[PDB]
Amino acid sequence: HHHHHHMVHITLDRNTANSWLIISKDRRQVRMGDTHQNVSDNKERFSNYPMVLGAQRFSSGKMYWEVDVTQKEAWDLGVCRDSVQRKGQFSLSPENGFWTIWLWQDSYEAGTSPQTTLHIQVPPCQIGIFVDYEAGVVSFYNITDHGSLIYTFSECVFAGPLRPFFNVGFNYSGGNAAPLKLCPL
Ligand SMILES: Cc1cccc(C(=O)NCC(=O)O)c1
Repeated sequence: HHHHHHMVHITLDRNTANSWLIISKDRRQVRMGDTHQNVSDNKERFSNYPMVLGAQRFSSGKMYWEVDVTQKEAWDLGVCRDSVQRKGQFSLSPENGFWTIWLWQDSYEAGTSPQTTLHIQVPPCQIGIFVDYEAGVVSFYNITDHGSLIYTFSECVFAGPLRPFFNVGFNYSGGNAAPLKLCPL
């Protein structure tokens, strides 16, 4: 792909984070803490899952960023509407305002309803995410495998401003403590 020149500097929005997340001083890394991180509750925080949003809101144009997922066993990545549900249980789907892929139990899947199996021969250590607002496209790229395409959502009905979306996943296994990191331009 040739999307690198649409690179945007994403930072994480602390106020949206699940109360167990630890976001770095530079707001570029996030991992699961082993306890509540001593913050007040608010209506923005994701309550049920270890999720956080980017601070940036996109309503036009082409945007590209990269995320490091080295040594994680589970995570979700993509974009979502600014008005997605924060509290309680929900599935990641375009009907609920999410355009995402994930790793879970040694398989990669796109967050369609129902979910779609991905075909990845080289497990990625870094993921590239491309959004074309006007075209209604969200695409995912395998940076470890020379930028190969992972998945394209097309005919997207965003129906609102978009925010970068992250889930570091639970760490029940003791093998999923590693952070998500926003990679430099
Ligand atoms: C305290 C702790 C435990 C496990 C992992 C980390 C972490 O930041 N990952 C390593 C890295 O910086 O690449 C921190």
